[PDB]
Amino acid sequence: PFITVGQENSTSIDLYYEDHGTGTPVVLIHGFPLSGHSWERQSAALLDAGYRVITYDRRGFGQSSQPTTGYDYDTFAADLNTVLETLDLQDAVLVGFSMGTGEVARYVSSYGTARIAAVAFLASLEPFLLKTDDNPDGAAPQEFFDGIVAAVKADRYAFYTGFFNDFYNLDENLGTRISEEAVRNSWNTAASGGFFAAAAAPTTWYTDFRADIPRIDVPALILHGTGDRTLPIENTARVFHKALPSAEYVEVEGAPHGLLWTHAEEVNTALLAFLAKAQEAQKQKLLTEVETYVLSIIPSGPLKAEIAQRLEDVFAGKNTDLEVLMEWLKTRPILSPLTKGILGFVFTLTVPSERGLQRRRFVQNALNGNGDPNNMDKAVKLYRKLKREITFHGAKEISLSYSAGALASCMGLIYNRMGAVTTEVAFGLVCATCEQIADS
Amino acid sequence: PFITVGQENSTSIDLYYEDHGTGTPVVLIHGFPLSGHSWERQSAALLDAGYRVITYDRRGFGQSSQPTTGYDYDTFAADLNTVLETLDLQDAVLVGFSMGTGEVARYVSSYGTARIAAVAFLASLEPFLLKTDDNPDGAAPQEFFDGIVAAVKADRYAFYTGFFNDFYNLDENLGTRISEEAVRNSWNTAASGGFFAAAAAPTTWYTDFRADIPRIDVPALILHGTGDRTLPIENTARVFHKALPSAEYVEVEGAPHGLLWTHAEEVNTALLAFLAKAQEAQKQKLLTEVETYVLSIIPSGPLKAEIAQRLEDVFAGKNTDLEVLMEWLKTRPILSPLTKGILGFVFTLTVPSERGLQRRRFVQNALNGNGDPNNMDKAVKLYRKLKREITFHGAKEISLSYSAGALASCMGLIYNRMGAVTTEVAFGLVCATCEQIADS
Amino acid sequence: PFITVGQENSTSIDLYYEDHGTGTPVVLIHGFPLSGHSWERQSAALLDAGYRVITYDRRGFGQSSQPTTGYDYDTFAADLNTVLETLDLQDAVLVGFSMGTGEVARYVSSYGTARIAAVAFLASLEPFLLKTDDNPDGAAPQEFFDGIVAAVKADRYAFYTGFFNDFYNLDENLGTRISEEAVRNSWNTAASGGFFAAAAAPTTWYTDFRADIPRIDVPALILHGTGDRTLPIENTARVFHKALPSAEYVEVEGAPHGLLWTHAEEVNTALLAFLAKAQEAQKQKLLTEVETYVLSIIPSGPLKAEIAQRLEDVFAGKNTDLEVLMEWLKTRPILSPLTKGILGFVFTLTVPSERGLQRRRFVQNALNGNGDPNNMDKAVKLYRKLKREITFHGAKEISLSYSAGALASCMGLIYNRMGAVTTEVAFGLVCATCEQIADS
Amino acid sequence: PFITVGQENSTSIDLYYEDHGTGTPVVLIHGFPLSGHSWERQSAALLDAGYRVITYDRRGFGQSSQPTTGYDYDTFAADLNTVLETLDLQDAVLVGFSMGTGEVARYVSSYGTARIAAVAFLASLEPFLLKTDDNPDGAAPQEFFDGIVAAVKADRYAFYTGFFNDFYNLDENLGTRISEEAVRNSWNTAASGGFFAAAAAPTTWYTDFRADIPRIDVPALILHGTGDRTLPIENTARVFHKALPSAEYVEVEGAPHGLLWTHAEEVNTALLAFLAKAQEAQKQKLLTEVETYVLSIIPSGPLKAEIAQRLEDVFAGKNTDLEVLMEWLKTRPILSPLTKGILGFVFTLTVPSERGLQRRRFVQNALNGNGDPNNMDKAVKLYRKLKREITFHGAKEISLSYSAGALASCMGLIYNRMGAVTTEVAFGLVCATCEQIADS
Repeated sequence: PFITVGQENSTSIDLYYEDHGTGTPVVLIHGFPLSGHSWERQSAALLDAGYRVITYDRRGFGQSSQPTTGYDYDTFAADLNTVLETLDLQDAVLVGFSMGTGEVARYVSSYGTARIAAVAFLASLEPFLLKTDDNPDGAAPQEFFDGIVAAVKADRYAFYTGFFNDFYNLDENLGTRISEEAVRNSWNTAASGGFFAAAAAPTTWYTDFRADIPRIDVPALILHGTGDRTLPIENTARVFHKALPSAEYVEVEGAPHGLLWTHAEEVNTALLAFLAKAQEAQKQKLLTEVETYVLSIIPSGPLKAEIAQRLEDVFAGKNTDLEVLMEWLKTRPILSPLTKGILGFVFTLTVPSERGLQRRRFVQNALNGNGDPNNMDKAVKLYRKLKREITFHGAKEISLSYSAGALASCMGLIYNRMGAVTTEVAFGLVCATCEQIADS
Repeated sequence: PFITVGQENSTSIDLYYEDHGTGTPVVLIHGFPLSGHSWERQSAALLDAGYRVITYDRRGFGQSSQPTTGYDYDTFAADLNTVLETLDLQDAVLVGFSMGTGEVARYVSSYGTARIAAVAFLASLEPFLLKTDDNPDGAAPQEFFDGIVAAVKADRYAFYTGFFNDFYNLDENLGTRISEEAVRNSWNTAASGGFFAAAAAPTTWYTDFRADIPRIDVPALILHGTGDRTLPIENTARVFHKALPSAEYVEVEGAPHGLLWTHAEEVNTALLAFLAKAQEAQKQKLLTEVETYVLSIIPSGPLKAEIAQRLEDVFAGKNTDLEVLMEWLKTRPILSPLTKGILGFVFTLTVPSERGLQRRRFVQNALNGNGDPNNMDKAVKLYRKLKREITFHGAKEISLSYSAGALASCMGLIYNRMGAVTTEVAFGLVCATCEQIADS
Repeated sequence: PFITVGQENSTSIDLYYEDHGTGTPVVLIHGFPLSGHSWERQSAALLDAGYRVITYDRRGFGQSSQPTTGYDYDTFAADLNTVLETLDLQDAVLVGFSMGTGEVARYVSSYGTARIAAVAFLASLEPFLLKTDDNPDGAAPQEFFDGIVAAVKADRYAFYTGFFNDFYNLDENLGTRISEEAVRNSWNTAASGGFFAAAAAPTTWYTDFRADIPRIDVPALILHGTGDRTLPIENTARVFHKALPSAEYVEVEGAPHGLLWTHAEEVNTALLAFLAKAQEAQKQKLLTEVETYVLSIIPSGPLKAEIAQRLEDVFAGKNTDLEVLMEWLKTRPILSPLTKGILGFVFTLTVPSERGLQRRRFVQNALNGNGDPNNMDKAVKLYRKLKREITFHGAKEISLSYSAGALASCMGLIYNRMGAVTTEVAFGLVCATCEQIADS
Repeated sequence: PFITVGQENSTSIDLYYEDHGTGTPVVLIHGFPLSGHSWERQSAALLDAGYRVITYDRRGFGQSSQPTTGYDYDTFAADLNTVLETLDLQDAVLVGFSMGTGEVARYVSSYGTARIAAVAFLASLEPFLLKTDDNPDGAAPQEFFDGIVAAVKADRYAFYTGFFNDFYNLDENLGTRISEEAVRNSWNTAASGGFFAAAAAPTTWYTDFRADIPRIDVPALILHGTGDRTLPIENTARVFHKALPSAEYVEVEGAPHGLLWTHAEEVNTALLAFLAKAQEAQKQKLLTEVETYVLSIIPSGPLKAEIAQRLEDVFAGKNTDLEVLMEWLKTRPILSPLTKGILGFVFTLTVPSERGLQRRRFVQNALNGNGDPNNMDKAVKLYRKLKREITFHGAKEISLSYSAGALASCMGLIYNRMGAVTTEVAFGLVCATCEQIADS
């Protein structure tokens, strides 16, 4: 897949991207001289964990175009911006590794956090690697960077191997943390990046990111390997945390620069922990909106009290015996059969485990649109549109344009697995139904 | 409800009819001076037994028009003909009581048995009640009938009560077999028939039905009350059986003329027994056609042998554990998931008892039309048409005009109870599907 | 008269109904095993009282069709729905007696109260007939109900007799409140209902309506006979009133189940009271609504206060000299010409007596849409639609879709009697106009 | 080149494919973890042999997109379907290697063989990979398969190395059959497939295809290496051939899994043999079909026998002097002018060499549709449709919808080279004509 970010000469600039999974969007920004593919260990864990995963290759790397222009953090941040806006990502998590942490700071700083839920910095450049009279801490003098440039220009090919020696602590980590062949692929990935980008990248490393830091307004994670040869933990990791006290700080004991590949297990653990805090927070707000809509159709009373606890407890994660819950609903005197079907649907959808329970006749009968062909016809039409929706509100908005009979029939269609939509879109459907019924 | 059979003066002649239930059509032809309503005991048992029940009131009686014309068995038979043809009854059972047995003989005799599966004669007129030199047996001389006519013309109202005394053996049966109030209603029903019809009916009683008898080509039942004052068993019941040896003969020990109301339990028993022989015979032919279609999609082999026994055993009525059957199908190596869904559907439909088993996920998934909205759209369209069908072939014919995806989706729709059709129509749907698949 | 509600085999299902009188529509829903004719004592008082009276026979009873299907409250509710929609009843009063009270709760609960002004429950089933471990209230265990079914099978005819005495407390009430002849007619009516219907009705009695009750937003009346054997007052009457405290309650001291025929005087009094009170209750609220809209276009001041004081007085019924009122408006410095036209219109419409006065020149000139043909064209179009609406809000909603010029012209059209609409539809028209003008 | 098969989040899924050569279409479906490029030894022989060659990369491999969805044989079958339908392949040969043999069985089983002439299975998965109590045949228990998955997670890179040796029997085959460089390329190809794809592929290996096998109606080839570690020949190879006895079987003595690159000579021989044999097999059957249609219009006689003897001889390949044949036809007393035109056309079409002869005047005159513009108009319309059909029956079916005049004119159009269609489509045209004429 490609996203066009600009034009050079007669040929556009295209950034290779792959997007995976469903759920809260997590964008991974790779390090030098690798590509989106370097995050495979991170990607597999995020997919299992239930998160949308977006990866892209920075201009000059992996499968993106190889212009001879735009090697700067402003351009790189603008490249990121185009990706975000192209995909209309909201409530996204931005995770940068090495060079990628420069993108995360600069984007947040310049563009703001409206689409952004949280950020994570792994093996960070921050704050400022250039060692200057104004700031003593920065790791190396300018002469040192000038050094690398010269080395890459002399030989990209030997140079990648040299970076690998530094990058992975191969004397320490070979044959242990990772196989050599896996390492060999990384050289192949680097050899595959543009010749111009290879020599121009090292000049972006000593960008001063100190100004950007005060901007971050969203929860952050800082993660560094204490055995980091490439980016000394003290110069950046020690310093950055002091600049952003609030963000949780994790140190990976004796991890080299290449923690994710060498130390993917430690990285995933640390990252998923930090992400879980931001994920569960908006997960609850998803549950809460659903609950008000669901409660709106129930008559006020003690039963409405019992139901609310069930909505809240399963929502909070207490795995309940759906079989027990369903029998209770089924036998409740107060509820209308329609109401019981809606609740029946909600519970099976939200309960942690269905425990292989067969669908319930009381629900199938309640959500069948009176077996009316016109209701069913419209329900099938709605379903088609819902398959294209990805948010709760978009789903709820389109659903409200349908009659209650058609909405109930659509719910039965999903309930019975004759069709499938994402969870949040299903919530929007049942909420539009509740809204229509309550309004009656 | 009315069916127009003719014209008198400026006003048409309309026969009041009510049709009930679903299944093999059973037409009940009442006796004098009552209406279709007199068969309530017969009707309730036939409805529970699962038979379509058609009743109508003979011209001049109950709620039909009261012309001053057409009191003959040719007209009455032609009236019956119009009803049969109006409703397009096929494989019908004709049951006549008293006067109604004249309709059954004359219709069969003149029109043939193409729409007719079996006949039943209760408290029959047959063969010939007129006592003549040519036939000694006939119960009374002409002078006797002439008698009744004269009596009805003098007083319809007293006369009905007199008929009731004879009709029910009230000295024997009052306060025992039936309450007086129920008897009182019968007088009300009679008082409600036309004045002209009341006096003209008795003249049709000594119609010679001997010629008609040789025509009957369908299984018959003859049932008579040995305490029949109104139609002496020997003159008609004894004689008729000799004329039609083949038909089963049942004698209701000490039952009066009004066996059905007085003796509804004995009547129902006897009638349902005779009907069961004719019902089960075409019931099997319904199962057999379904089986060939179902078998046509299974690969030839030992499995196809195991499946056939299941089709045949459940079809023959051996209540099988559907849960056991379904698990077996589910775990069968040979069957395609589609094939297993079709069989899954067939078995749940034909098994005597489902034993409150939840619908199966393997079947729901197999019959979901790939969750495709166009398949579902067409399936809903087919369903609408199928709701209007009442036969296996009509259903199968319309179904074959739909694609396999739409047919499978329609089956899932019925399977999941999102819609409902009659059993034979559902068989036509699954058979059209098998036919389409086999042809592929 | 008949209204078709469905199809049974080859026949339709038709409900016999009667339309009488003019005025606010009152629909009477009879009890078992009687028909719309059983309300004759109530119907006569209502006609005298000036209320349109709609009666119908439930399927299986009196002169309606006698299918062998549809005997459930959902079916009963839907049958009622068809009647309401067929006749386009708005601001209707629904009165149910015994079984009929199940229809009232069901119709209100499922379909809402848009066509409904008030409900009345006489000798009510609710909330629950059944006696279960969950509920103290229920009158009897299931087995007795099953037995009543059983009694019908043995004797519909004979059964009616025992049922009538309990229904009327004949030992207490014969020869005083109720004549033998009156009772005889009731038996005849019952004997005339469908045989299938009589045995299927008793199964609908223990339907659970408790969930249903919370639904109603329209003033209700609960009326029960303290001597009612058929539906024990305390078991149902005490229970229902507790479930719906707001609705007015009347206990008829020592009245049996069959109270209205025996106790027609008490019934009429209670019913006519409830109707007159609920009517004036909605008239006053309706009047208040009109005043805010009318006042919204007037400038704050003494004149506005006068309109406020004057409106309120005529609204409260103080017959004012319209001639004096009109001259005052006409000569008001504060009043806009359009306001005088609007106020002029309002006053002539609401004043008790116009005293044969004349349409004001200013109103004629103020409400002429500037004599513009397009305004007049749209006003005629609006008028057509308004003739179809009996509700203040329906009228106001459709009116707001028209321009002010067209609305003013429409008002002139009504003012000048070139067209006619109900009063509350005329109020909606003048209110839409005020709303449009105020918004400008 | 790419073919889009679906959508994943914001991106489409594109399958990289290659189209080469001309002639009968042969589609090659690669094995894990390689790409369409792995068939290079086979592709070259086929091009020399004169067969169009279609290769594509399964999603997640070589140059196709790398979604995180769709890795199941139903998905694989549907991906293949899109390719076939996109290119409008007819009379195609499907050749699968390892994983690719799952596609061949799945496509044939679900979609049928309408576009398919023959199938070939090399180093096949089928019937069942899994070892279960039900089946002796399965190679391994589930846990080992789960473990292989586990290996991929630990090292995709390092994993490929061990896998390659088993795949190629490198201890046996290195430096002889297979070069180190060739092996290195294979590792590079695998390292290039999607990270998600590598771990998800092994789960599709134990798919059960036994039910699937019964489906095929098209000649098959089964080819296995007796030294194949990856897919034990006896466990799968012995089992599959027993399941499909009719299909030709070849065992490659001591060939590993990776046989074609090592054993390209044996592979080419076997494949080119199967292709040439299956082609002549369908040519002969096709030839026989043409003869019955052609003979159907001739009068019984010596001339008919000559057409029968002559047709058969040219059909069998005896190159006859068309000039001599044409003069004979031309001068035949028995032959109709139309028959000479039809036979004339058939002979020039089927004779091995036309020897630069000329279109017959009689054929030109016999096949001119009487020079009628409407015939010619329809013939041009038919021609357009025929250009789209590569199948004798598809051509014959569409042709039969045209009148004889139009059909004869169309034949003249082709005869005269004013238009061109395939040979088997031309046969369908002349056969539809014969059918129409014979029916007259």
